[PDB]
Amino acid sequence: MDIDTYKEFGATVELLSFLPSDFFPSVRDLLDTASALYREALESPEHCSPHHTALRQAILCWGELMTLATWVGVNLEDPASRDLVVSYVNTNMGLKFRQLLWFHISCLTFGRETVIEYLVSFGVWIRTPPAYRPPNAPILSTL
Amino acid sequence: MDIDTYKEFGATVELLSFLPSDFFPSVRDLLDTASALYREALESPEHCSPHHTALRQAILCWGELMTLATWVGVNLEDPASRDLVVSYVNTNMGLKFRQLLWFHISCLTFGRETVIEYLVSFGVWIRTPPAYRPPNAPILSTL
Amino acid sequence: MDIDTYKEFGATVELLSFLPSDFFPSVRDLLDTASALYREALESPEHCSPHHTALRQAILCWGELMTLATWVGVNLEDPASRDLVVSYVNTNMGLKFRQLLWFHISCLTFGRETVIEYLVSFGVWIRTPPAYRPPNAPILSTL
Amino acid sequence: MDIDTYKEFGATVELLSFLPSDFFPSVRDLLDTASALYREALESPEHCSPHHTALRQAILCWGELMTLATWVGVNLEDPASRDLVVSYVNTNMGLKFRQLLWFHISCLTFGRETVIEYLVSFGVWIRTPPAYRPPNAPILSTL
Ligand SMILES: COCCOCCOCCOc1ccc(C(C)(C)CC(C)(C)C)cc1
Ligand SMILES: COCCOCCOCCOc1ccc(C(C)(C)CC(C)(C)C)cc1
Ligand SMILES: COCCOCCOCCOc1ccc(C(C)(C)CC(C)(C)C)cc1
Ligand SMILES: COCCOCCOCCOc1ccc(C(C)(C)CC(C)(C)C)cc1
Repeated sequence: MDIDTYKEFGATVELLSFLPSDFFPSVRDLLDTASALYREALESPEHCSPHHTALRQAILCWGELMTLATWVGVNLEDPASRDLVVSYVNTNMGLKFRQLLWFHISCLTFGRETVIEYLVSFGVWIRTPPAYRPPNAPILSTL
Repeated sequence: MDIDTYKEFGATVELLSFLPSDFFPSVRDLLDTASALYREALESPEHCSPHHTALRQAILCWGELMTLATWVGVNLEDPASRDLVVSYVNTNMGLKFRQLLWFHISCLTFGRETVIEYLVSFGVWIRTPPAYRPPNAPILSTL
Repeated sequence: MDIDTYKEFGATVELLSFLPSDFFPSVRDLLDTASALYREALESPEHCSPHHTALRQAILCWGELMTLATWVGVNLEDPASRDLVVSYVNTNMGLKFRQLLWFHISCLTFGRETVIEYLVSFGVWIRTPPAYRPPNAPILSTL
Repeated sequence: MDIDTYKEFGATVELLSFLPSDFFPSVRDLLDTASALYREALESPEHCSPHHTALRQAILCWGELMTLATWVGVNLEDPASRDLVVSYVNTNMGLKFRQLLWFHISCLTFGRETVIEYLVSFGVWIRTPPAYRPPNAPILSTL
């Protein structure tokens, strides 16, 4: 159906395509962040925000993927295929999951405008080669 | 996070357990309906509704699962494990995907109130013993 | 019953496990700090603050646990069981005790707002990658 | 440090020594009384009273000591030392726990004035030799 996860929020896969893989914390770290910061709201019966909605749905998807991984580890006889499926799930799907968790948590924290400006500036920085860009990337922080 | 995907909309996993698993249409049929009725609103850059948001996220998760299934069919050589994984994905995960797609499409089309009343009425129907269970099961309609 | 030591102050065990366990100072350091800064108020006959009340109760519980440890050392003869009990007490009970002492001392000193924001920021920091977080760890300061 | 559990409220360990140790009910009975009368206030996120603030901490200390007792029963293999530890806990630390529970539940149910007057009157009654001691001891009541 050609749907973009972030077009509804004012971003675009081509905008977050620049952030590397080493930019996103682990899935456990991002889930702990989401819990400690917005658990009372995600477990709430209210439409608190589209970010909350999408974040709930993504957490449910990841839970079902973990269920799949456990089922595989328990029900597959071939260790090669089992490990291959589990590694695919974790690495590749969690890359997208981390991307989405980061986007939504960071937006809820800072602001849509702030996050999009950070994305533009980080793209400017990461497109520039090292010989002509500063060595320290831009930084989004509450400190 | 103990999150319920229907609590922000007014239902629960216990109110939708009134409906059996063989009740929900196919993922093919539900995606056909979703396209035909809300393609231009799901592809839109707007929080048209929390239902639209959740439905976008669910469709994206299902697309990622289909990608996983194709990747499995390609890479995994063990036919037993390949078929096991594909069948688990489809049957199990698509069961929940059908529940979610049904809930959101039906709500968008008819009303949260109508869908909850339909759930309680279908519970009445399916609990009624067959000797007094009418054959004309409840059904959602606009007419 | 289901009582949380912190939800009357505006925190949570989840929000204090958001920081590492190797972050919290030793029980002796925290007791020295408590003495130095608030001895006259903890020994005072006044509800100076809920923080003072909770800190009094915690210090008394830790004193009773140390009494238990000495009683074990002098009565129990099996060195295995003796050392095992003392180690359990110290490690496990002191983790919680020093989390609580840290929370309450730091609150009395800086502010509930400051301490909660510090928890959030330090967790996000220690979870963020180095190349994209500030390089210096956060720290509370009255200076 | 030298902290008194009761001078913050208007009593002392000496004013409570008028009551014998045989006087205090079981920890089970006092926790039942608490769960009956102030459960929804001890489980609340509010500084309802210093009495609640202290009773929460005491209940948590007791829970941790019960956890220690179970951990000992499991991880120890010298029943002599195991029983020594459990008995010491339940008797020695239980006496203080039930003193504190009595004091707080009473000052919450009746009041500081009533409880202190009761302590003084019971001291009179119990210092009075038996030959001149009425049987109608002072008994806290709202009737
Ligand atoms: C195997 O299923 C048994 C019945 O499960 C019903 C449980 O009720 C909650 C299910 O709700 C959902 C629906 C969809 C989903 C997501 C969005 C994760 C989609 C999926 C199943 C395609 C991964 C998660 C939970
Ligand atoms: C393999 O990594 C590629 C990097 O990402 C490229 C762009 O991907 C777009 C991200 O889109 C999605 C799609 C689905 C999801 C959900 C929420 C369904 C979660 C997932 C990945 C666990 C299935 C998240 C982001
Ligand atoms: C063995 O009993 C001797 C009687 O001693 C009573 C006077 O000592 C002070 C009592 O005050 C208390 C009350 C409670 C406590 C805490 C809160 C630490 C609870 C406990 C006893 C469960 C560890 C500590 C001291
Ligand atoms: C190994 O410990 C794990 C860390 O657990 C952190 C969460 O702890 C939940 C209980 O919290 C507390 C905190 C303090 C306390 C007091 C103050 C009573 C002191 C103690 C730990 C000496 C009993 C009791 C329970």
